[PDB]
Amino acid sequence: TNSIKHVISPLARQTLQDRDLTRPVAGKRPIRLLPWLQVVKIGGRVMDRGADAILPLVEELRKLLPEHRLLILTGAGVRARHVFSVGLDLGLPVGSLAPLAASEAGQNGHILAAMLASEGVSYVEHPTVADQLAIHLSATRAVVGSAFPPYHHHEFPGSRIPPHRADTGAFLLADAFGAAGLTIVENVDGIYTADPNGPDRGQARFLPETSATDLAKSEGPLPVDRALLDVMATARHIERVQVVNGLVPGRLTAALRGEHVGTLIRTGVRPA
Amino acid sequence: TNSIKHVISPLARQTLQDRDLTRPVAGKRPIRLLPWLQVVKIGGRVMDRGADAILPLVEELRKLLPEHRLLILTGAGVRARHVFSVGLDLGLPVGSLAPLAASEAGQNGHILAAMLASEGVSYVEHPTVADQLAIHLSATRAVVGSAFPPYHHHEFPGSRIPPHRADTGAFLLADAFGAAGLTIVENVDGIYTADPNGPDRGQARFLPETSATDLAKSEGPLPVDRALLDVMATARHIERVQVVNGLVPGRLTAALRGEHVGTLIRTGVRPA
Amino acid sequence: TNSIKHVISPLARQTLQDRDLTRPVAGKRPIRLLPWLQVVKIGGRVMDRGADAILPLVEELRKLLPEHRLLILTGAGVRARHVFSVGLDLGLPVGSLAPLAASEAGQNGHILAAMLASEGVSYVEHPTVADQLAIHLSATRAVVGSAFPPYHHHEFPGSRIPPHRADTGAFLLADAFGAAGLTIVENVDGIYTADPNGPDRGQARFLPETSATDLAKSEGPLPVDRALLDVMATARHIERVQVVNGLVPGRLTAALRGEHVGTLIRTGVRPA
Amino acid sequence: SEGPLPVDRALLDVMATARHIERVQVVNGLVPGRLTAALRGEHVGTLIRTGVRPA
Amino acid sequence: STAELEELLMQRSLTDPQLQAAAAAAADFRILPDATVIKIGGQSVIDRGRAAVYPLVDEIVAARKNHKLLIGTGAGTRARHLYSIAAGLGLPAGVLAQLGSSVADQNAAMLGQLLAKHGIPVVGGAGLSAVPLSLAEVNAVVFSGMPPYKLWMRPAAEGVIPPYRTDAGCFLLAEQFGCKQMIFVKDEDGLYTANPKTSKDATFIPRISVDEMKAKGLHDSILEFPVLDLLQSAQHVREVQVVNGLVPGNLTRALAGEHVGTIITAS
Amino acid sequence: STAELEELLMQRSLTDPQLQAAAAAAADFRILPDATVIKIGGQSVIDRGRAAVYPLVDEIVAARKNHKLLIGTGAGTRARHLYSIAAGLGLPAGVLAQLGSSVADQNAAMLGQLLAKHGIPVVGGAGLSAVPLSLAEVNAVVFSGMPPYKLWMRPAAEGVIPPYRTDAGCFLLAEQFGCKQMIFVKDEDGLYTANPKTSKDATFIPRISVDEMKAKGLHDSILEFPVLDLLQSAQHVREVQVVNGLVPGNLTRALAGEHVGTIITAS
Ligand SMILES: Nc1ncnc2c1ncn2[C@@H]1O[C@H](COP(=O)(O)OP(=O)(O)OP(=O)(O)O)[C@@H](O)[C@H]1O
Ligand SMILES: Nc1ncnc2c1ncn2[C@@H]1O[C@H](COP(=O)(O)OP(=O)(O)OP(=O)(O)O)[C@@H](O)[C@H]1O
Ligand SMILES: Nc1ncnc2c1ncn2[C@@H]1O[C@H](COP(=O)(O)OP(=O)(O)OP(=O)(O)O)[C@@H](O)[C@H]1O
Ligand SMILES: Nc1ncnc2c1ncn2[C@@H]1O[C@H](COP(=O)(O)OP(=O)(O)O)[C@@H](O)[C@H]1O
Ligand SMILES: Nc1ncnc2c1ncn2[C@@H]1O[C@H](COP(=O)(O)OP(=O)(O)O)[C@@H](O)[C@H]1O
Ligand code: MOO
Ligand SMILES: [Mg+2]
Ligand SMILES: [Mg+2]
Ligand SMILES: [Mg+2]
Ligand SMILES: [Mg+2]
Ligand SMILES: [Mg+2]
Ligand SMILES: [Mg+2]
Ligand SMILES: [Mg+2]
Repeated sequence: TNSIKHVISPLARQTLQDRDLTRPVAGKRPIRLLPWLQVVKIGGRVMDRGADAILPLVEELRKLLPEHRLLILTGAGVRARHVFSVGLDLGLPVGSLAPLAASEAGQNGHILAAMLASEGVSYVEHPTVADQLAIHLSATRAVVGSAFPPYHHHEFPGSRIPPHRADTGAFLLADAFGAAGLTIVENVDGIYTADPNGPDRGQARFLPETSATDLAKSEGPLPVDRALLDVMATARHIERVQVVNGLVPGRLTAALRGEHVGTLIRTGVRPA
Repeated sequence: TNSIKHVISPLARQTLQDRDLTRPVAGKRPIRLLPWLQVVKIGGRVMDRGADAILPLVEELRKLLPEHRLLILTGAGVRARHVFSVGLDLGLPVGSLAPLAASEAGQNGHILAAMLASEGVSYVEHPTVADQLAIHLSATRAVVGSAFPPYHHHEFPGSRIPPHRADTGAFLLADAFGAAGLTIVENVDGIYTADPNGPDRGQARFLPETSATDLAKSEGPLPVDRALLDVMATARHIERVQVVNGLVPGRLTAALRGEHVGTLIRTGVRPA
Repeated sequence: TNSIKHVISPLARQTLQDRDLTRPVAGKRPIRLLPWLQVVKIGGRVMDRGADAILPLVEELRKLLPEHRLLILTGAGVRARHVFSVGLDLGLPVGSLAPLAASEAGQNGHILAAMLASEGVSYVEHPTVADQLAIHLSATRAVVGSAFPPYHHHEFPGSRIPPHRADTGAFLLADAFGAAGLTIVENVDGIYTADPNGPDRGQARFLPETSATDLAKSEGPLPVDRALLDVMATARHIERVQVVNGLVPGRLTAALRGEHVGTLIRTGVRPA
Repeated sequence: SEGPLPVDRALLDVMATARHIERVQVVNGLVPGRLTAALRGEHVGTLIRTGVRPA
Repeated sequence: STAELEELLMQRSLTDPQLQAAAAAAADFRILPDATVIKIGGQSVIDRGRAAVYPLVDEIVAARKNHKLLIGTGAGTRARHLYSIAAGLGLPAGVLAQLGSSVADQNAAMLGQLLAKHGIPVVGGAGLSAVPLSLAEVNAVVFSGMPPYKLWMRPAAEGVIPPYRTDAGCFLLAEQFGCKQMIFVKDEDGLYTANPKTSKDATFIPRISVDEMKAKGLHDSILEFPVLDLLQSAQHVREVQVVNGLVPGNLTRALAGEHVGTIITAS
Repeated sequence: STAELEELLMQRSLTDPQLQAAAAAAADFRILPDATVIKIGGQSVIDRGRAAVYPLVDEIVAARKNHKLLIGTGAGTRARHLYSIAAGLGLPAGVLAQLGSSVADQNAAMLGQLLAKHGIPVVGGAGLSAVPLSLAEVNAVVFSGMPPYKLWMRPAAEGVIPPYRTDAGCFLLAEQFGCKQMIFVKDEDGLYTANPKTSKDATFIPRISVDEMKAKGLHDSILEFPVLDLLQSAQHVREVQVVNGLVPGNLTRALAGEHVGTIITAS
């Protein structure tokens, strides 16, 4: 006798690969875990600008604490580009560069959290965010974390640059939590038809509204991860993500109230 | 070889095995660490029933948050029986099976806490429970933890089944804290003279009240760990523990108010 | 090609050892991270006196919880002297004795925190103090930590006794945070001209007011670490630290309100 | 009953029309711990059953 | 040039096609080129208990004399129970992911205790674990095969079942470390035209590519379907073999490069 | 049967005598059958300093060439000071247990530093035990002897002193891993009729069973009394040995199989 010892359950014995056999059990829309949460992603390039950009943003965030329950997630920025330069020079694979770039996002989080410490804000770690965010947002009005996901050496291969970066990790968290929204804070007004700081800037036209699918079919650079558009197609809760200019005071506050001040990205989720 | 270097203390030089030499120093009843705490143990078999049982219990727990300061501890259930079946087939000792079964109690805790995340409830780890429960119950109204104790490979030998399980761990915690009470949430009305779901259920007579010493002299099966009765004999604070049916809405709420809706187990603790 | 791959920054390419090159970037006085914080250091020898000294201190701390935001840090005491006796007998270096002595400071912290658990006070670990003190002091009114710094095997050589002990670690934290003050709770009235419990106790005279510079040029024993005077010379925020007798109820409360009830130590800070 | 009581006689009248509270305990406040016990449902005094029939 | 790559890295978005192409020309370093990642099945092997695990333990102890092994564990029926409870509550894939990781952790602990007397340990090596692999007395480690995505798990197009589980966790380990081989040790001779337990009529498939496998439109598979896409994007592990661990010697022969089961190639 | 055991495990309470009897018939696997657990005394050895620790370190380094050792540390006088302070405050046994663990941690760190240049590590995750024990160059690990019960410590019948301390922590590790022997290395020739330091006419007991030892009604003992009950319920370690570590060669002779000191048998 060498049979499989099974636990009686509606998913027992099956592989979970047959979508016809798993649909009766798990094929439903998930619930919202933290429906009152607002997730704000701060771009690493915004943090790279130093006090000239961080100080006004800290003041805006300070005045937002009595209004929203905030999960603030920081990007990586230029320092991740250098560890890519060294890592690619050493030939390291994409799963090696993913945690190296994530470290710079965490350091940006410690910097931002320190500026808000007097308001009761501190940086929290990924296991704390994944399992104990509820208790931490009951203790204080906002916490800071790294926007990068903990994919590490399990990062997807294909490109030598880690695909699941700050925008993608922040959206995965916001949608899994069923949060009230995700706002991406950029160093530009939003998404353009070309790089507004690149070689073809003269033809860049500002896009006030767009769909993730249309941007996924796009060719050329974007201010957000291309993997963000891919996880937006499988989103379950968040219907829109707005990219706003964090260098203009008040736009983050306006975006958190649903006001159109940047580029609105429509996900694959429709209302009910 | 050369003399012991002692620190002068009332217990210095002692082996601590002589009860006559240790009694003047440590023989007194301990203080209560968290006298306002209410501990609730949710049976693993209750969680095994899925949404049909979890959803009504989550709603009852939601209404209890403004009334009590709750430490919610989850048991293991049927999944620990399977890891026992595989582990015993592999010949693994009891200290190996103890942390494997505890894992299922932890997973039940993550499941229950996720359902209450929107209320500020999160799963907390054993070191957090042992050393930081006070600050966590100051941040939020309730936390969820694993009811199994961290005995691990230091589990007691004798039985091939780990004796210090969810009921025992929850009571050890509640009594060490000096909590206001421990309520055990079961899938049956309480303790019977026989298994009300077993072959002799026709003989099963409900016991509205019993003593831990009378139950320890029994031989038949029980809905609680037999080690629970042992640690009840040496308890210091909790005088009674009620086993109530979590499948009947309102019984947990009633038990937390001292109302007799299940089986009351008298411990060895005493006086007014 | 072997050139250094630089990130363009105000401190790029330079070694950070040229004080003339680093001053235009980092030469300013830092901000205060937690200006509303009050740090209280409890001497290990105070805890060594047991319930006769701890119970009145706990009652005084209990009444201070609604008045201040407290970071309570505990010293090591006599048990560290024993681990020094065994460690030095074994010939262990100073970097090995430092974490061993720090363990006794942590144990004193767990003891004191347990007595205040019913008030919501818990012991928190050094990484928690270093990165998440703000959220924890938003959850509860006070937290307890070890006053020893995590210098570990990187402790400074020179003396066979670890120099960076409880007083030094408490001040390093308090000044780095920019806290409103640091109060050192001793088993004596303050600093004397000689050890008031030593062989020359008949010569000891009370010093109501001292400066860290004059104490550092002193030779002979002090109730505080000599490294405390060194870090006081480079302090950035805290201008004075008071050493008060914790065996006299009310002196800690008075010192936290700026009342002169012990020995004042003027640091190197004169903001001009 | 006729004769004196430690509670208002009107308390018994409003207990007959009670809608929620099923029992009220009278405990000795001069004995420390009895109020704490009564708030936890422990029987340390006199239990008065109201008109609310429990399920 | 590296100068243009470094220039693009500093002046362009990481989404810029110019940057992506320059990074693709970087050197390719294999961290553990001499090691082999094997997955010990959860539901297919470990859930069978002693009759299946004990022979494979003896085979592993003998095989580590000649091959460096990173031994990943599946989860199995206990994860399916957890998935059923959580799915019935409407919990998202990210929550189910952490639940499944615990089951793979349990299996790794049980396998490690049977291998402890042989020096083979259970690892959570954050920076790899070079010492136990390096030593001829050990030459093997046991790890939990679930990916670390946790709440950041990418959901499937439909449903809350995490699409990346212990198949993807072990494969991405082999790909990241540049391992020479990835062997899935389960309970069937290999890939069949259908589930061989539920279709008596299934035919064994000794060799197939990802494109051919997708064209057949399989309702069920011996491997997680997203792994086929990870395989096509992989830089180091361009094929995998699925072998029957219930037949002694299949793992040893597969480690030596023999074709004893189904070989699934990226191209 | 396994079929009987698997049916009982899923349909009955774990307290059911039928389930308990069926589980007792399961096979018995020893995780580290060739290893020996030794306790280096805390108050009896390590608190004595160099004159006691240094010769035992030399003996351990020599003994590990022939014997695989798990070296557990006692706590000692610093724990008694902690217990005194905490007991004076009325803190429960679960709080005292955590305090005592730190002292045994200190002793493990000090002993491990003296053995670091010999390759012997201080281990404390469970996970670091497999590699160094297998390596003949190492063949030993140091661990802290306090049990992990923490606030979940079972209290004694009277008082707040934790009844399971470094004697029980060392013994239960020997029992769990199926080690071949447990040797307590302290500062007396063995068990006596009474505390030999305070009773001058105490008589040395070379051998005794747990039942006869409990029959004596000893006021004091060289081992924690609850360990006698753990010994009687043990599946693998059915006797313990207590030797005088202050006499050179006593530990080596005990490892060679000589009945140096006192042997306490479960039956
Ligand atoms: N289509 C586009 N629309 C707008 N900006 C673009 C576009 N393509 C490229 N960019 C450029 O990308 C820049 C933003 O870079 P990026 O998104 O990498 O930084 P970040 O998001 O702050 O960093 P991180 O992702 O590490 O948080 C803008 O300054 C802009 O010049
Ligand atoms: N004397 C008894 N009285 C009542 N129930 C009994 C008795 N003996 C056996 N049982 C059975 O035990 C069952 C409860 O099982 P058990 O206590 O193992 O689950 P649980 O407590 O939810 O799980 P866990 O201990 O992992 O939290 C009841 O459904 C009942 O059928
Ligand atoms: N110049 C001095 N003035 C006052 N006390 C002194 C002086 N020199 C030595 N002492 C002695 O030092 C004692 C305090 O000891 P110490 O500062 O080491 O303990 P502690 O600060 O409580 O412990 P820890 O530093 O571990 O927190 C006093 O009781 C006093 O006898
Ligand atoms: N087309 C197929 N060819 C072969 N096996 C299949 C196929 N479809 C499903 N299976 C089944 O998938 C099982 C292995 O997957 P799974 O049950 O997830 O085990 P594991 O825990 O090892 O991943 C095999 O037992 C086999 O019966
Ligand atoms: N009946 C007895 N026989 C032998 N030794 C005893 C007895 N009773 C007490 N002891 C004492 O117990 C001591 C060992 O216990 P302890 O001081 O706790 O050491 P450790 O810290 O190593 O456990 C010995 O030094 C011995 O003096
Ligand atoms: O058992 Mo899994 O989670 O499908 O690998
Ligand atoms: Mg599978
Ligand atoms: Mg961007
Ligand atoms: Mg002892
Ligand atoms: Mg039960
Ligand atoms: Mg330098
Ligand atoms: Mg001092
Ligand atoms: Mg009255």
